[PDB]
Amino acid sequence: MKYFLDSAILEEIRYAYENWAIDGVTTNPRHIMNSGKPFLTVLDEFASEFKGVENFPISVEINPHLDNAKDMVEEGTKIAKLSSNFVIKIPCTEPGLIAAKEFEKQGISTNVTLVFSPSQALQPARIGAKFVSPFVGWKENSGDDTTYIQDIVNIYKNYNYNTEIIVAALRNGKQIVDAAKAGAHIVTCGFDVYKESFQHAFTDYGLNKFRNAWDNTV
Amino acid sequence: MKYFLDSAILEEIRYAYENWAIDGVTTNPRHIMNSGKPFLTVLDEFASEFKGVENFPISVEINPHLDNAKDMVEEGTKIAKLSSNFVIKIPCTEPGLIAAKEFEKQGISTNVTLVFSPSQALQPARIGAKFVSPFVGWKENSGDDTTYIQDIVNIYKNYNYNTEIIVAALRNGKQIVDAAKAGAHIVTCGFDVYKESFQHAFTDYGLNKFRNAWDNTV
Amino acid sequence: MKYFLDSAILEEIRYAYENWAIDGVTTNPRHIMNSGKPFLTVLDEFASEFKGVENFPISVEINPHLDNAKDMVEEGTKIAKLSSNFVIKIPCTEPGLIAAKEFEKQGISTNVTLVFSPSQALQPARIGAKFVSPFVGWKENSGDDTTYIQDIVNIYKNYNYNTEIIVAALRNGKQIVDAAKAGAHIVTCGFDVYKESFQHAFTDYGLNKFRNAWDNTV
Amino acid sequence: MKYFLDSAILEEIRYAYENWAIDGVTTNPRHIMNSGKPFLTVLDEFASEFKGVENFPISVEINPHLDNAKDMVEEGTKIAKLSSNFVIKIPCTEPGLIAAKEFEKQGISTNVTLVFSPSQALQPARIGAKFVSPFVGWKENSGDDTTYIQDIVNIYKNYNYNTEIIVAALRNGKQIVDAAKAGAHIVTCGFDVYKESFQHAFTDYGLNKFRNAWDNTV
Amino acid sequence: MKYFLDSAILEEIRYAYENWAIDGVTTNPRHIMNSGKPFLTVLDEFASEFKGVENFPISVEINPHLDNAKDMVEEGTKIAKLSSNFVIKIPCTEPGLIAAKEFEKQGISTNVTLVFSPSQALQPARIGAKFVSPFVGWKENSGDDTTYIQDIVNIYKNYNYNTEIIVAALRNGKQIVDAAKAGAHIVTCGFDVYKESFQHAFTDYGLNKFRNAWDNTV
Amino acid sequence: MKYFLDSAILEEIRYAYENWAIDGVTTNPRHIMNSGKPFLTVLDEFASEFKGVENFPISVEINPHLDNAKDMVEEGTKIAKLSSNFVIKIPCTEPGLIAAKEFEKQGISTNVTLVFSPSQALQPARIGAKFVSPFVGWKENSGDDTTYIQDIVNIYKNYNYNTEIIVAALRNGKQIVDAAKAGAHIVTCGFDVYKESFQHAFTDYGLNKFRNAWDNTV
Amino acid sequence: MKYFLDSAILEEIRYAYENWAIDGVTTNPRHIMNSGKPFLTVLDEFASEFKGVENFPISVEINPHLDNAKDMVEEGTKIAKLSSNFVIKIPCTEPGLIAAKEFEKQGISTNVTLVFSPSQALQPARIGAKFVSPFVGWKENSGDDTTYIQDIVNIYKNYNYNTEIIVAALRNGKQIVDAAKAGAHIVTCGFDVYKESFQHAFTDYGLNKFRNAWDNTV
Amino acid sequence: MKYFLDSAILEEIRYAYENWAIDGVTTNPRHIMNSGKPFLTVLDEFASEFKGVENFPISVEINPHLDNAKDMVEEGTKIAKLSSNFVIKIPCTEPGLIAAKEFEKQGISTNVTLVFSPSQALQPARIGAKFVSPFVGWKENSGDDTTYIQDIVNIYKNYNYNTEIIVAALRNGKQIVDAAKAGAHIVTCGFDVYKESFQHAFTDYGLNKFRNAWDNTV
Amino acid sequence: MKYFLDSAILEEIRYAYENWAIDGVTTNPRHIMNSGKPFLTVLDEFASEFKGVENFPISVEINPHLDNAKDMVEEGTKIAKLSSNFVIKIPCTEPGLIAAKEFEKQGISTNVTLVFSPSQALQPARIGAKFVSPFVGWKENSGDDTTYIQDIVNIYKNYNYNTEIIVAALRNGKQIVDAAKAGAHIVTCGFDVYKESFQHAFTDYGLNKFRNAWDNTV
Repeated sequence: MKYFLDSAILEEIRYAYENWAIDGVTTNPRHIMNSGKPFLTVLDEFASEFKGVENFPISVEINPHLDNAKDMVEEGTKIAKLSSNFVIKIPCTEPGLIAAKEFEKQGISTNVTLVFSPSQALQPARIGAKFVSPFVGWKENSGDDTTYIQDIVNIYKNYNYNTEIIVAALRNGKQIVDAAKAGAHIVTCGFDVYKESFQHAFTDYGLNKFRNAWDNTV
Repeated sequence: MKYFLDSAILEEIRYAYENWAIDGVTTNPRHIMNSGKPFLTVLDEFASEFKGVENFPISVEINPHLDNAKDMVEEGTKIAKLSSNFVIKIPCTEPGLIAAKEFEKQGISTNVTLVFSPSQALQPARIGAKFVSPFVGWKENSGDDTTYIQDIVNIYKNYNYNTEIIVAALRNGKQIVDAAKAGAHIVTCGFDVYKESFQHAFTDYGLNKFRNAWDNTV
Repeated sequence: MKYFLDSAILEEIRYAYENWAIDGVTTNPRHIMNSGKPFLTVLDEFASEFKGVENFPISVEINPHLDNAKDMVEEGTKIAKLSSNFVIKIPCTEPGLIAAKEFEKQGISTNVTLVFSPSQALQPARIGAKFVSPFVGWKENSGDDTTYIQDIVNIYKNYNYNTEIIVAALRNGKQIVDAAKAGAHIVTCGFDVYKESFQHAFTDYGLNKFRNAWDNTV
Repeated sequence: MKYFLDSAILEEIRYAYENWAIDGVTTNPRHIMNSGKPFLTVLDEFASEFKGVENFPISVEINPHLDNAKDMVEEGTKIAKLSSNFVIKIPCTEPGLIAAKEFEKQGISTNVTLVFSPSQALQPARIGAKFVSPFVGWKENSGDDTTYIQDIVNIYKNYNYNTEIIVAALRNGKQIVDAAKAGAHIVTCGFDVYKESFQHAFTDYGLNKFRNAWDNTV
Repeated sequence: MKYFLDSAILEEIRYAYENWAIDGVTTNPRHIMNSGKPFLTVLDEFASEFKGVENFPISVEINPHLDNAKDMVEEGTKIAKLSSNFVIKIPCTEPGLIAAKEFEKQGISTNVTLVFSPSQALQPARIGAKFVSPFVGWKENSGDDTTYIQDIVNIYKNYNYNTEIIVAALRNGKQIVDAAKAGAHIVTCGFDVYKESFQHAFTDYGLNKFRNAWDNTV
Repeated sequence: MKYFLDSAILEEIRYAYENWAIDGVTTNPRHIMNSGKPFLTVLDEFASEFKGVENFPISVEINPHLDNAKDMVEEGTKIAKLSSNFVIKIPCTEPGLIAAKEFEKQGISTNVTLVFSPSQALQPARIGAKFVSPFVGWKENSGDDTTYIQDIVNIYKNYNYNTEIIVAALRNGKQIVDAAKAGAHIVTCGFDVYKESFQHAFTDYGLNKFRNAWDNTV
Repeated sequence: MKYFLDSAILEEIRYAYENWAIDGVTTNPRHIMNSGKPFLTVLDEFASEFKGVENFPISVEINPHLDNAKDMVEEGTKIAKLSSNFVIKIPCTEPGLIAAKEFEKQGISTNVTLVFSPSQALQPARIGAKFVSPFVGWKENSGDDTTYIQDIVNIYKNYNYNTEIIVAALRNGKQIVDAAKAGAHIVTCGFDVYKESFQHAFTDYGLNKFRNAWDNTV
Repeated sequence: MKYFLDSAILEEIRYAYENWAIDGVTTNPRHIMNSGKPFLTVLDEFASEFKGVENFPISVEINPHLDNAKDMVEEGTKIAKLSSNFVIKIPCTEPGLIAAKEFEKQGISTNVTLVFSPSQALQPARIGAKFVSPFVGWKENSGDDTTYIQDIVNIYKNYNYNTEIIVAALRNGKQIVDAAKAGAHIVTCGFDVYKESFQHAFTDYGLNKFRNAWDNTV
Repeated sequence: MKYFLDSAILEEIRYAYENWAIDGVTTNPRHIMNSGKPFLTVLDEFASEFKGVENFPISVEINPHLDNAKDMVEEGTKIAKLSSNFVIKIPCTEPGLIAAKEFEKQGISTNVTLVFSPSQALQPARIGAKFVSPFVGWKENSGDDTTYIQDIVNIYKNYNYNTEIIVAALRNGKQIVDAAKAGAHIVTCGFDVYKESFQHAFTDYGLNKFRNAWDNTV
């Protein structure tokens, strides 16, 4: 399973890469907004930080106001020319799946994002998208279940698709264990979701019992 | 999974082929009727539109009044001589499965249509039909379930049959996700069923949140 | 099970009431639009057609542009004063569930519509809404499953709620059989969905066999 | 469970009533055809045979060529006036469910027959039909499963319907055990299906072992 | 659950009644054969042993060569006149279910035996048999499973039948636990099957551990 | 899946071979009886009809009165010398499984028939029988289920047995779909069971809709 | 659910009764051995400690060497005369179930212990034992599962038995949660099994987070 | 599946080897006791009967009183030197699994018997025992289920163990079908369990129908 | 399956290695405390006892008070230099998974212990830990289930991880059978848990029956 840091903060991207062995980084217009830095700045920093690093995908969403596939291809071609690690993130919309097919034909890796059904996930796979990001957290906040994730994993496998599934909007380590149990390729999560997922109360209860024993021993 | 456009309109066949990457086109006497054009005209246009295109099957149903396998073989041989992309569609009837066996022996690809049970689907497979079209929508309109589709997929697989299953009469993207979850080879659907299957409300709710963030960012 | 005609056409409402024993009528801004008649006209006709008829609920949606619960209560109080059979249909929105609670406190029957999750269905029940309309067809068109309907039925039953569930956006008789198998109180469907649900090919195949026998008999 | 003899032969109806305790008799235009006697004759014999017998329903199908509910009501009123044991059998068709509602309103018991889906079974229940006959054998002969029978039983029970389900077209005692396991009220079967259902090879193997023991005993 | 001793030996019937609280006794032509005593003798002893005992059913099979219901009714009426505890055991055969219906109409308790299917068990219930004995051991010896027992229990319960099910041919206490888990009313077993069913190795292993402790204690 | 015609009539064997592509023919003493022709005559006709045809097994049962394995081997050796397509059918009896082992050792193909349990099916496999015929229809007529067929298929597969399973006594196309869903190698059925299995009412309802469209089209 | 302390130490019986609200106390020859006190002494202390306490059962096992039901009845009558809270514990053995039936007939409450199967549990219920103790821990130590406990609970319930089930040999709180999920009446456990069952690491992790907050608050 | 005759009688071992193709023979101190012949005699006969026969394992249990692994190795080495077909049967006890490890290291095939849990079966596999005999009948006689057999088969398979599982204490052909459905390698049964497993009542009912037809045929 | 002795006592490690074929030894600060010997002494003895033994992993936990990954790497490098059989055991904590990644990069085998969730188990696998020890007993003592073990096994397998799972805190042989049924690589248990797992009461009951037979035999 790959662990992609869903963050636009380079202090958290640097830490997770050196200590948690993250395999990539995903960003959205909301994360770059919370960065405080301007978009092009965040990109320049990400391009230099991982200049040589190979096999480190950095998903970067194009202008969300774009409505024409041709305007999404001109904007994503420019962003993709800034670093070989950059993967253009395109919304699962009529003009975003037409633009993702043209991009993939020109050899520009694309991450069809905002997919909330297995029918919206199959077309990105039929056009050779490098990544497809099915969202979980958003649907749950509205009281909807998310075992459409297993369907996408099973469909992708049954039809031998190379598109890698990035379960997104993950909020806890139990949802990371649900994606892993399904067979999802990658899971994108914030720095704190990953930190807490590596911590249990019984590990602290157990370490106190072992610390008491060590002390009562020569 | 293959996406065959269930349409006889060449404006929708041209669009779906260039933007959605459809893998084929299926037609029935009802779709050619709604075309407005005469049958032979629709065929001439389809033959020229995809003259060179290879691996683009165009299922064309013969006279539905035909009742003798010999009259169905003389009519389907003529239609098949109009284009190498044409696949003769024959009803699953005593004289339609005798005519589909003779056709397949002469090397004319056949699509045994109007199959509504796994027992009606097995004979088309025992005679080497190129395609078998199990219908879903019709049975549902009368209050009948359609998990006989999984049976056909499982039987075809267990006995290593080459016949490709084309789930037909699909009306929504959830039925396209049911066919994909079963392992069906192809799904034939109208242009609008495919368009809506690529669209979700949460993609629009998500694009508004990302459009607000992009705006509140330098 | 109750059969509510999802139509604003009084030729279809009159027929279904006299021949199919419909138990009510649901309408939305889209059905009144397709009526061709102006809204207030459709209402006057519905009010006179069922002037005396008791226990015949006629769900009528208020202005969809309304955004304040107070503006939705002033508009729905006026519509409700036009007939005792009228049930104000309100969208499941913050200001639509505040307006549905005030309406129900004043004794005006309300039908909280556009519910697409069991969490959105529970609040309408916690405020004493007369009806809650969970939509099926829309979610399916986008490739989403709808067994959240059983959850709502089970929750409503477990907590002894009086709110009656009206499964909406039904498109076939198999979806009417799914709602009945779940235990939904009412199912709202168009005139043609109900007509086809009462017809099977095997009834026609069987009637031909019985018509041949009757003829070969004195 | 009730055992209704699906026969128009009075030698088999007389035997089954005196030895098997049949609870009723169902007939169709095909069984009266195989009787050899003319229809009105079969009816006169059935009317006299069970003149006084109470609680012995005798389902009799009206002219299968009838297409108007008014012509089906004039024909079934005449047949019903021939004996108080006669139950008018009407096909599940638009004009047959309109005629079954008028009949039930006039107090004439009706058996809505040729039902092959749970959606076609629910309307007969919504109009107060005395009996609804879901067919099994016919659908199976075409390779279709029949666990729509459990759905009808469950729906009827969930909504407290009084209509009694008569599983029809039964061909073996295992299908009688399937109907009983579902909770069907009545099962209609031919004389030979009932005879064989009461016989097992292990009963004969066991009776030979007990006959040998009896002989080797004083 | 009732425990009926499947034996014709009065040393085992006397012991099981005073120590195991057996609720009845079932016999077959094979058990009376192994008794060594002549049939009428075994009956006289059983009649005197339980002369006053009430609610102690003693199932006694009539001549297994009998083939006419009238000859089975004359033979079973004589046997039934020998003791009020005697229950005539009749094979599940055409002439044995006709004879069991006449017997039950005259108030003579009957135990329709040699039933090996749930279809053969339903008719005995439709005629008011006091007991129905579904056999298990015989079918298993030939490699057949026996979860038709649960079907009979469920059918009997669903249709509120008073007939009590006596699971017969039981050979081990696990088959007694299978009948109890199903809900069977009575289980008939040989003396040794009951003795071993009350004994476990872990009870002896446990009693040795408790005997060692008792000894190492004042 | 192989389709073996369970018939001794050469008009039906000739038709099914030329139009349905039957893969073999099974016969029993009852089918040769209904042929009207004497046994040796039926055999001579079958031997000439398929003189050269290879891979066309013709199962022929030996004298059913035979009780010694040596008398069954002398009778089946003679029948097998009449044609290379003939497969000696032997009953699953002590002397029939001893005779089937000797036959298979001499290279005479055998079809161990009348198998009604998975324990009776395993021995035929342990002796290298070419075919094992588990019967379904007979057990069902007595109210018994038949999912012992899946057990035999699973056992045969788990232990890599070459014996081919011929599900016999099939009466409908749903039982042919049950055998195919299990993984049975061959299914033997009468000519009419195969004809009806290839026909559905919805194919006729669909062909009428397509015939109306063709007519309303130039 | 009742919580019976499986202990013969009165410091732990006194604590659990005043702080955990134990509903009873079970003892075995092994627990009295580990008490250090002589048996009769432990009994005198238990008799005085709960002299007046009503509804506080104190299970006390008789001499484990006893082999005759008459010697077990003379020993258990004496022990039962020492306190009205004492319940004679008898092993599930031929002579222990004969002695438990005589005891229950004289009105002396009995706890048939060392039961390791649902067949050994049913007889104690057929003789009116006050308690039946199915052991879990012992069987598990040898690698055996224990979902025979649910069978006993279900059987007891299906046949309306008053005998109360005391799941014994419990070693952890997950086994206490398994007995409660099954529906067992009582669970007997050692003092430490109960203490740890009331403690979780996440309660300590949570109390540290709440202790930090309380401190950073006025 | 292998069929090992659980017998010490050479008339039954000779018959089963020549007619049923048994693949081996298992014996226990109880079967040699019932032989009537002295142990060493039974061994001499078995050694000569199968002197040359290869791949015919003959399991022979050593002195059951042995308590030291060294005394079990000296006794089993002597027995193993009497024939190359002999496989030393050792009980699953601390000193029997230490002796089975030493035996297997010296190349003496061992059959660790009296295994009644999957935990007792895993150690025999961890030491390279040639055979492990999990007992079924004994546990069932005490009311215990035996689906620990599937666990052993699954564990053995998951960890690629070569030890062959011999399901023992089998009493009917349904238990032979349970072992085969699990995937057990061998099943050991008495001569009569195997004979009855090859016989069904429906084979005799079917042979009577075929004998009547043969007679009514020229 | 590997059997690792969870003990720091060399009398039990020596016995289990020579008689039970243990494949390794795991220790924790609590086991070294109960050893009585000082830590460095236990290590020197373990280093000499298995000086040459290859493939015998000896898991040794570092100072439990360590809180910095750099202090855990300096302490575990020293311990690892004492023997090539030693595997540094590190707690699943932020600084323990950073230290386990550095250790594994330097070629020092690590056993990430105190893992109580499948999310805490995945990171140890993403950093190439040699072993991951998921604890069972502790969670159960607090009333928590442990089928997160199957999740870890399935995740490890789905993503082809080489990390070997050591199910720890095992207290009975049924928990050893649960780990084996899941597919866990190793199970660590105390000497007594392993001894009892190899013993069953039915083996002693069976050995008494075989000892009685041997005696009644020449």
